[PDB]
Amino acid sequence: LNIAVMLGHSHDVTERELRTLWGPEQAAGLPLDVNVVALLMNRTDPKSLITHVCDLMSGARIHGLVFGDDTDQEAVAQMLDFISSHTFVPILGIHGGASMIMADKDPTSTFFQFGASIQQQATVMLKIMQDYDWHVFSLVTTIFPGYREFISFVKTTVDNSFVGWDMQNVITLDTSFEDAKTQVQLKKIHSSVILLYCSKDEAVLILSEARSLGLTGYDFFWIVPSLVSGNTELIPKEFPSGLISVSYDDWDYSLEARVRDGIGILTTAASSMLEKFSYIPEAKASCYGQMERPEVPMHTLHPFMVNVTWDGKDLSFTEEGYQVHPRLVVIVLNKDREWEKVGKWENHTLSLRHAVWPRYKSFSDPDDNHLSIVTLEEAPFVIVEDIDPLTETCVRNTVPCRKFVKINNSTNEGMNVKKCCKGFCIDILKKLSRTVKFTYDLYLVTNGKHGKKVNNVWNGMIGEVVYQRAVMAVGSLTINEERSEVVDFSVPFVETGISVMVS
Amino acid sequence: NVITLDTSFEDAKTQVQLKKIHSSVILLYCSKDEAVLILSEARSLGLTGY
Amino acid sequence: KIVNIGAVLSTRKHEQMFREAVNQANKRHWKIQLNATSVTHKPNAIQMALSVCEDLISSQVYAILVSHPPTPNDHFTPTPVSYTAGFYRIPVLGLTTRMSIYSDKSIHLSFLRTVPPYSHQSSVWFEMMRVYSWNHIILLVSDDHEGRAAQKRLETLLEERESKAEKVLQFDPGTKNVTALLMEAKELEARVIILSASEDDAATVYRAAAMLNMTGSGYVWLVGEREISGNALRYAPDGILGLQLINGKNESAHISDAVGVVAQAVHELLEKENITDPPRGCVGNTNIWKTGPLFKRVLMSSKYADGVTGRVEFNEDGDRKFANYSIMNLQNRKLVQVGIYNGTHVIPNDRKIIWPGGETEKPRGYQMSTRLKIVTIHQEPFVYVKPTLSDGTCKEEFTVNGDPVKKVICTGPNDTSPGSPRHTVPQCCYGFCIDLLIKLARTMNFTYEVHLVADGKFGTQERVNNSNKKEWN
Repeated sequence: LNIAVMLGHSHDVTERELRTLWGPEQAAGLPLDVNVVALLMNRTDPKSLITHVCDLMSGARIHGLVFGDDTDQEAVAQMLDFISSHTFVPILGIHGGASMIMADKDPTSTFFQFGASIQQQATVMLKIMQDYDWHVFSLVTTIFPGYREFISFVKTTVDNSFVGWDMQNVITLDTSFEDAKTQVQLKKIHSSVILLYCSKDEAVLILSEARSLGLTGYDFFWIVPSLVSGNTELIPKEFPSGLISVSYDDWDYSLEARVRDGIGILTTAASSMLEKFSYIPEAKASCYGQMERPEVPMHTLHPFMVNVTWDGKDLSFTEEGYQVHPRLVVIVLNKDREWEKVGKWENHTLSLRHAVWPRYKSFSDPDDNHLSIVTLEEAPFVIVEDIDPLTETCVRNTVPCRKFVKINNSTNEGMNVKKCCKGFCIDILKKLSRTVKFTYDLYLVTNGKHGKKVNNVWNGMIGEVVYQRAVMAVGSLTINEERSEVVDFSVPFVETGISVMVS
Repeated sequence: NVITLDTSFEDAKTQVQLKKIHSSVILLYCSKDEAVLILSEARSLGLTGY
Repeated sequence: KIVNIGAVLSTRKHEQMFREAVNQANKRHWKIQLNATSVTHKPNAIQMALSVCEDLISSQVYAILVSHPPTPNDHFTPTPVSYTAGFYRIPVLGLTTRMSIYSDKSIHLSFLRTVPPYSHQSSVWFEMMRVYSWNHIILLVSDDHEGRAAQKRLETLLEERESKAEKVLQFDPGTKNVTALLMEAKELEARVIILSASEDDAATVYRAAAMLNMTGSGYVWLVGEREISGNALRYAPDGILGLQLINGKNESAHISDAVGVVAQAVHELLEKENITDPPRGCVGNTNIWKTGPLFKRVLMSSKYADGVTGRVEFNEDGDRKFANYSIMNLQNRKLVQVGIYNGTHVIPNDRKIIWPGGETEKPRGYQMSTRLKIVTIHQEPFVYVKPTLSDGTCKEEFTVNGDPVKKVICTGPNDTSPGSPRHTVPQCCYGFCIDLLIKLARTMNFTYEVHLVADGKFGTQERVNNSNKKEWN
């Protein structure tokens, strides 16, 4: 019946009044005639919180609190918990301090927030580690709170997995401005793909040493979660390119959408009430009195906040009150230092990626050990399988290879499908990776197979040589004149010629 | 191959080179005062392991 | 120069303690620099901040210091003023509290204590280990932040010296029928139990177990200090090992040591550079200090040798390292001081431990049962399984040379197909392992109690639903 929205100055209440009436025009009306008032300040001061929220208690006993905020003090939202100590009202935390969750909850708390959850943080981290196959880990930490807990999730989610995530143990940057004890630890770094759970100002120091470490090379990788990235609009210098994070950064979501979302969640709680009960839990008498009790005899909304679905989108909760399907934007910096869209998670907890693999191109500025190879399907030099559901996509002998898959013949776009790759040539290349020792990358051909003079214009492997789509071509390539006319050749790999097969 | 500490009091270019060290048994052709600096960094390098 | 210090108290004689401590700080260890401010506890949690903003923050207070309450056990936990400090990351030393939910520096920014939480009591039991030589632990835990943190510091101190606990049990507070868990209990080898809970829970527990007869000789009770309080004092068995943090409740000595810590903290802040000026209004300020973590680092890295309590050095988590501990015993319902600890150095008192069951000798929780549960798998010739007689007994038959075959009763299901009801039947058994274990009987003195597999398979790891959780079959 009574819902209030309290916001800061951005896009304004008139369109939010349209949002409230459109929520009353969209779908499934609360029998309950819901009146919503949105009001505005720019304070985050607790005096305001007291006055305004007790005035919301004054006018017709408002049962819902709506807060998206645009400052940077965090336990402000935990300030609202004291509101839950005094009012016992469901509260939906939307932005700012209401977003940046580290908030461990009372059993008496009533807070449901669209911010980051360390479990789901780590799981989306690890599926990022899944699809781009960085199976060696460096696990470098500090001793802020919850970071022992990050270590716990790392150890446990590795041990629970049949992947064979191949580890170094946790190396623990202990205190600040060690500056040579940091060196004592960080010179023990001996891997390729790197994970920090740190702070802002610590990562400043860490990467300032890391350029001096020579671990800021542009074959390395660095994925750090939201607590260091955070403010996308504030871009500090010493961070190199290509760094990877996950956060709820609004690039696609309006404020008003999530406003109507939380209001609809409140109405679903109202509907679950008037199903399994038949009345309304009326609000408290006032703020200022201590009179008789705090018995929630009307059984407040926590069994009622369990299953809430809107609009084809599941918005339920756990026992901890975290969100089962949040929105989870996956972000990388490019060369202009722009936090840009890369990975999306709106679908059944799965990841949707652009597959732009190497983009780190010396921001901290030449390197050419990435090699481009595109090959053909000839057994048993080459056998290609698809991805098996074997707790991962990494088989003991296969290497993934991106095909282009057509949509139809009228749109010639090809989707980069990772597939499993076997045979002679790949085993040869792995032995080259242990002898020649570089980084090796694989693809597959559509344009003919080997090469054909199309009025002296090549197809196939040979055309991929000529027009420099790839540097290297392996195949079981027959070694012949017009082929030797254009390109150079290794000492012949295996022996062939012309034979005759008969019964 | 030869890794070449070029000039004196580089102190971070020395770091650029000496962090490329990946071995067990080490040879220096240096001076007195240079080896002072080099092993002073080498304790911080963690290459003064026993 | 003008440095303002805030406080929350009960009786105004301790406000006088603050003022004369300010004068002591003017004296002990060079122009004019100090002024005193304090406002007592409220009965309400309603406004709070209005005193804090309008009184202490308006007076540019660097530190507010708060004791418990004039209820000493209530839910009046000094939450909101800490959060008003958390608006501007303002340092507060938790004077008297032990509720370790305040302990996380994430949620509770700068609230460092002179009194340790119950967590370090966990480490005390490790100290007990080194005198009383155990290996096997029973843990009973309240489902708290506190109980789980107790568990975690237990597990870390177990796996820094590789001692390995057997079970951990969980408890919702206020539940009353517990009995299966304590039976649960009586099943195991160890007889050393640690409780971490509230009072009523424990009484609940202490009395309940006494019925479950777990308080006699051969039992155990490692007990936190809230479980050594009032009603918990009335219905536990005597002879339970207990603890006190020494100097637990006279507020004033801790007040004085705190004010002295604050004073040399102020001077060592004045030693530094780019010193910032304190704000007054809450109205018009969302701006954090430049020096919040500098307050923190000065409070962390400081040393205070000659306090009333002695050395006051803080953890990485910022509460007192190496404080003095005492072990007590209610023997004939009177507490007797037994144990003395600087931080780790162990002193028993020469009054002797009446161990709270039988005799004053120190037991062992290593006692077996010799009734060993064995499971067999249907594989000829290593295992033969045949049904019984109509008696339910086993036939008497021969070997090839005619020896009487040793045969074993085995319970298990008939219909060993998946998706079917399974029905417990005793059946006769042959094989190697029978004869092996009877050789082990005549060498080793056990009894042998034999089952079939519930599944009729070996058992490997598979993933159950959500496709990440491994379980052995």
